[PDB]
Amino acid sequence: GPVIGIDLGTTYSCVGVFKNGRVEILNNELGNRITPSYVSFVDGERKVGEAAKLEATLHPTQTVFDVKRLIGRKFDDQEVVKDRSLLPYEIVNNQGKPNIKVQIKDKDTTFAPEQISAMVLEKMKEIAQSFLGKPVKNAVVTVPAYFNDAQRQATKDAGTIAGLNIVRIINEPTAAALAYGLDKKEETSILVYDLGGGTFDVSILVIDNGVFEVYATAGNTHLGGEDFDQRVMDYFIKMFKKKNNIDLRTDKRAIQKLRKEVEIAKRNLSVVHSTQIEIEDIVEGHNFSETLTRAKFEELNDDLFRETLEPVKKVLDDAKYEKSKIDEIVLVGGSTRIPKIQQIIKEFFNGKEPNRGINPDEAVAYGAAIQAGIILG
Ligand SMILES: C/C(=C\CNc1ncnc2c1ncn2[C@@H]1O[C@H](CO)[C@@H](O)[C@H]1O)CO
Repeated sequence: GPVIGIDLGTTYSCVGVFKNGRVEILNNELGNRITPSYVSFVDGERKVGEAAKLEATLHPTQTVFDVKRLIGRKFDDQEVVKDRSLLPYEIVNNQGKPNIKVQIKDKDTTFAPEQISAMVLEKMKEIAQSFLGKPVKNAVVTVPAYFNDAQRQATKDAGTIAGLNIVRIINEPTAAALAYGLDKKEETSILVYDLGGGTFDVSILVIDNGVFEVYATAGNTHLGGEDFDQRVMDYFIKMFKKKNNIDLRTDKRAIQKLRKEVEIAKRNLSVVHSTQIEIEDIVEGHNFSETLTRAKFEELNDDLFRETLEPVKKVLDDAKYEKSKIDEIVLVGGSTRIPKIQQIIKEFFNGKEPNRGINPDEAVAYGAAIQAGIILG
């Protein structure tokens, strides 16, 4: 039958299909090409995607997300210890492995990470089925280049639970390289700079006569666009307290409304120099009305932007490469749309321009759908 392509991201997923020589990245039921990797277990209903993410504000212990950080790992791994301290839903030790515990109609219910990832995959599968008007039983699914066999197998198991045979796992840098059509002839060294909503990954990908190999990987598992929004949140929470004697952190609903407008303002500031952040009655009887400039957006985040170069230096050192050896730079993730990020990368590479796309959050799924096409011939 069909083989679809799915980017199973830390913060979001994305599904493409390959049909009539075209890749189509598909809209979810809300009209969006990326779906938050969230599942909520509230009041006897299970929700997946944006409807689940919206439950996080009032039901933080029931709203599961970032399960990609746990999948195929051990409970005592230092990364999983840090993630348990950050994540609001209960994580329990099941015979050495992290499991997620929530309540369904008050009953304690414990899921493997792959069971929660399966729910995300099932939703992506259903989008493909509605679009193709036929069942889908097969997929290409992406993983991070640094995933080990246990992490890849757990991802395959998520597919099996979702009724998907994962015919091939490909790494996220290879998927991006396919999407951008990087010339497969001869030898090319590529720096894949992938700055998403929650995670930063850098890879040196070598393409040699059609063979893809990731020579080195490095990153920052807690650096992404959400952190840039939080720097802005922190600044306007201080300001609103100074002006109004209201600490917005005292009202969870106010924080949720602020985060949504700050994310919009941040995106506007990739295009314009100044934008208004407006929320009527952010609490009852008090409007939020602020201007944010690109300059202040950059000042609030400059240290985090510059931090992204530390993994770039590490992979060049791991690969024993000089900057000159990189032939092209491919940007992945919505956060690479920030002008200052591009300028910092361009400048580090002693002036060389980074290659980039137009829909960098869809490039991985697009390449997974190409891989699906390559496998069908
Ligand atoms: C219109 C245009 C640029 C404006 N867009 C963006 N500017 C900055 N960050 C962005 C943008 N798009 C997605 N992200 C983040 O990417 C992460 C992964 O979803 C999330 O943190 C998003 O906030 C120029 O084409």
